[PDB]
Amino acid sequence: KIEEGKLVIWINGDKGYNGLAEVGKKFEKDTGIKVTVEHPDKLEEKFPQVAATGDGPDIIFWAHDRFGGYAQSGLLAEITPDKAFQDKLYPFTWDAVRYNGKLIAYPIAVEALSLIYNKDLLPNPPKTWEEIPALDKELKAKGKSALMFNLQEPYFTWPLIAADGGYAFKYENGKYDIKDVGVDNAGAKAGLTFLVDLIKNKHMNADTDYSIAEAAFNKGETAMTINGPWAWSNIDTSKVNYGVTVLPTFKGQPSKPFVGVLSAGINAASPNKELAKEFLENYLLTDEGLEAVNKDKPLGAVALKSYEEELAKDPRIAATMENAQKGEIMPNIPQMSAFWYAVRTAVINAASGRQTVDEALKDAQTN
Amino acid sequence: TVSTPIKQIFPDDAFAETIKANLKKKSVTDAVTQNELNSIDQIIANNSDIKSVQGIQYLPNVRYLALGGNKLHDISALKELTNLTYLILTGNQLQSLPNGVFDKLTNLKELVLVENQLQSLPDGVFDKLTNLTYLYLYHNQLQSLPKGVFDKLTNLTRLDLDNNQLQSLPEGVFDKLTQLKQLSLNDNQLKSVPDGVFDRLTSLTHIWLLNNPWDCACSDILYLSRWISQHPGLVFGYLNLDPDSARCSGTNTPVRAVTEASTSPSKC
Amino acid sequence: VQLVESGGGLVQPGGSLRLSCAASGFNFSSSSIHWVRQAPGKGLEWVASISSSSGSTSYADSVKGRFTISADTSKNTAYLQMNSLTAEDTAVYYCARYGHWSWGRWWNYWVALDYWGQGTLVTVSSDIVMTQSQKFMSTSAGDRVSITCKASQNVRTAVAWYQQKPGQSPKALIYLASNRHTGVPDRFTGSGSGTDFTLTISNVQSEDLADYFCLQHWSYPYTFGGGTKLE
Amino acid sequence: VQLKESGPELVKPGASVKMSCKASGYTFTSYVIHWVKQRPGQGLEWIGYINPYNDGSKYNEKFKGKATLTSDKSSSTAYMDLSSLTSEDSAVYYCARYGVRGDYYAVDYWGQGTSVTVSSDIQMTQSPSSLSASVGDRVTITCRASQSVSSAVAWYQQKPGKAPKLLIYSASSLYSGVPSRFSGSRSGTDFTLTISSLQPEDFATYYCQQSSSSLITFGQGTKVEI
Repeated sequence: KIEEGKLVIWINGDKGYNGLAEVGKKFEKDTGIKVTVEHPDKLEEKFPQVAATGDGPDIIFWAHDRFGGYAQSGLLAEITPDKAFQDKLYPFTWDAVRYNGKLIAYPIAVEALSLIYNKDLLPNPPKTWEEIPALDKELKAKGKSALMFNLQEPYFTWPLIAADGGYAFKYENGKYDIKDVGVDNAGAKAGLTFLVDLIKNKHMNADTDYSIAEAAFNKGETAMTINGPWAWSNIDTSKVNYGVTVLPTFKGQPSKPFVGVLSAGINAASPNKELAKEFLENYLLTDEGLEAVNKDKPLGAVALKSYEEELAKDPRIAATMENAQKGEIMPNIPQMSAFWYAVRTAVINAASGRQTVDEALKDAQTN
Repeated sequence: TVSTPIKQIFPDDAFAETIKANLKKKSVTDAVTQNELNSIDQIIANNSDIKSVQGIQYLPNVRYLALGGNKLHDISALKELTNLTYLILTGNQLQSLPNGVFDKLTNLKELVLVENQLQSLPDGVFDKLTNLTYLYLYHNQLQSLPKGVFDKLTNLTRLDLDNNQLQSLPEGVFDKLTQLKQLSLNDNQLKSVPDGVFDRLTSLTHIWLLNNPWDCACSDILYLSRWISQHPGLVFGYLNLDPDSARCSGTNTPVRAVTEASTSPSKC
Repeated sequence: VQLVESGGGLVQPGGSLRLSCAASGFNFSSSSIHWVRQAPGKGLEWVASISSSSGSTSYADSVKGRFTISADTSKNTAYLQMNSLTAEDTAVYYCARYGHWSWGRWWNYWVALDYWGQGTLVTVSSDIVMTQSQKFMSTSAGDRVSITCKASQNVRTAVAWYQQKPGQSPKALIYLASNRHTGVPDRFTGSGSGTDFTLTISNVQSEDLADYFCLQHWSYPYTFGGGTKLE
Repeated sequence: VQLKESGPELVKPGASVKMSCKASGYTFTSYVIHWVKQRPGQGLEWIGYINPYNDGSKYNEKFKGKATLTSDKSSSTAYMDLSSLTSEDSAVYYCARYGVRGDYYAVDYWGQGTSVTVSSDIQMTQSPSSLSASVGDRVTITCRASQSVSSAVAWYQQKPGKAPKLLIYSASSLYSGVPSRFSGSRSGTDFTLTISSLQPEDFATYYCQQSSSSLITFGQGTKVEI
């Protein structure tokens, strides 16, 4: 299990784990508590399974949407920051970590999907999605592609799904309405249909994932990709002269991604709870703290009032937030777990030719 | 011969309508010579919602003007109505009297200013109304009074100051009446009347003092007490003679029951 | 695209009033609706907000408990019920859509009230002025000072002066233009009648350093002066 | 003789306060008890008067929806209930008499005073309050938030007698339809509205608004004159 006197932290493999361990050893050199940062695969699914047997990490990092399902089964400890440390973060971000009147996690930064485009190849990016099958043929006279991005994860295909009026659950009368699911409306049916057409007209490939989408933009094989601020560091290195701008509109409506806040939650079963709140409150959510993380892999719009101002100048954060402002923030209801599973199966089945669009979404609504 | 339609003399439609009612007329744009204006001896426009009496300057014979429950602001047109005998201005929201509006109306016998939001009287308003018999000032918001405000109304026999906010009467304010038979002071804010204010009202038969916050702990009340004791057949209330209606304040005991040793001048 | 308000007008202090804002031209069920009022004189003040879907409500502290915002998604109208109104509520009330982030939480972080209603006027109605031509004085013991206080209208000899030194309730120095309230030295004298009044103090002494103001009690409302603090 | 006011209060906004004034030394029921407000910093303000005999009451029309005046002739006390509280009601309150003696009208004695404090923000400061730059000129309006906000600011234009239209959202982005010459920019906590050229329809008032945390707050306004 986990010993006391040690913090075991889990954070997803695309974030800046190396810089978080840097902060961990800062914690070591003056409290004596060893900190181990690990980035296990499918982190978000292993945690409910190992925590209910007793153990796993102390601290888990993820978007805020899965922390609802966690707190509902009581895997998370209720956090008690005083109203003066709450003021060090935007009074915005504390809503995304509040499940059932209680606070269950610390907000670290706000993530949002943006359009990343090769400035050396596509100086004026497309304002709409409509013009990409036409932009593609113009870049098939070079051998280039037009656009590539993770189709394995519905997180990335949803800004086009929810574009023309698609949605997860209807937020009506204080609650998210669990039985009102908008994965069949005219908009989602027309959003995924346009995604399908791009594949069978061979402007993308249904088999593309994260590891060939970024692995094609960093070598200049593709003009555009859709990714979050964590990919900037790898792109910064490759010295591909790129820009970060607002997503293309789809049939007038702007692309509406789902927004998550990177949040740190504390295992309810940890013997090291106060140690874990010292690390987060005193060391991580600080200037010298987040700067360590942000330099490994950028976090987006950080929730710390303080360090946000210093990154303001960044035209890349603006595109992140300007694109978050279109489309709403992720519900955290326990059903998000089964929501994403229902959507990646309807996207995959329709990207692949197994069911058409109408057939793929009608399945997903049967909960 | 100036054939002048009514609605030019009197800009107020409702007011011109009382004229059309006063002369036995058929329409309201009819012509009216000065001759028929001078047939108007009385204008009862009681309860008829009139804003300005502008134009009543040219009715030389109004001996009886009663304008009640109206919206009057400006009665300055009334100071040239010398032949005014009875003036009754009730229910109107006029906050003040012009200095010298009544100066000219030397034939006034009865003046009823009632239910306006009067807070003060001018220093000498009544000074020329020497033939005044009945003066009714009740339901105004008066708090103090001018000195000798009544010193000229030597023929007065009925004075009604009831239901105001009179906090104190000026010294000898009543010294020059000598003919008053009825004086009302009920429903006011008097703590105490001046030493000997009623000493010269040698024609007085009815007086009302009830519903005042008389201050029977101060030694100034002594005068009122020894007066009620002397003249009990003079003090009235609602039913009949009640000389116990002049109650103390906070004890509700009769004023005429206050003894010298039961107060102290150190208080007031 | 438009937002039509209604229900403004004349209301007695303490009374109530219901403003309506009829919406059409946008998805109204996925927008927030905000009320922003503007005094005849001052800037825009945000009053209350609502998300047409979550029913979520928020208010500015200056109306909390007196105002109740609501909305009817089927009739596309939002209403602002305004009870127990004060005179300082008199203002033009505007109604404005947010749209965007609303229909989750964050429904009231970060607005851009793109579209506005034409506004509607609310008037809550059912005065003498004393000017103290000098807020600060300067003097030293065996002193000379005179403090002036001039009315905007004719208060007829009915004005009083008050000595207020810090941490204390005002002393009452002079009543009715010229009378030394009992216990006040011969050193203080009050002067004047009509529009124009003075308080003169002679040998000024260390215990005379305090803030003096005037009060007219002729007409209503009773009104004070600005205060004059002595050096 | 003396008037004794209840002890100090501290209430949250929107809640209730009723304070007391216990008369002693004269005949309470025969003399009126005025009430006066005094905010730290500015002059006195008269509230009402309620005479403990009827007891009727005039209020100053600024207060008539708040202040309620009552009295109990039995216990020689006058009361004042102020609801619902906002933070502008943070003040010292007084009661004082109105004593008369035929020709002596005063307020006489004031109570020691009841202190009231009310609380549990973002202040947008524009520069300048009013400018005056000509057609064609480059106007720059700066607006500085007190507390740290993100790129959350918006800029509105308000021609006299019409509802504000929106120009800039999120601190730098031009709203739909808005002309080219308008622009927004952010340097930490001050936000700059700049119009590159200036056309004759720009001569109106300009508000900035912060929403990082709802309570929503606007600027005092910048007026652009011809």
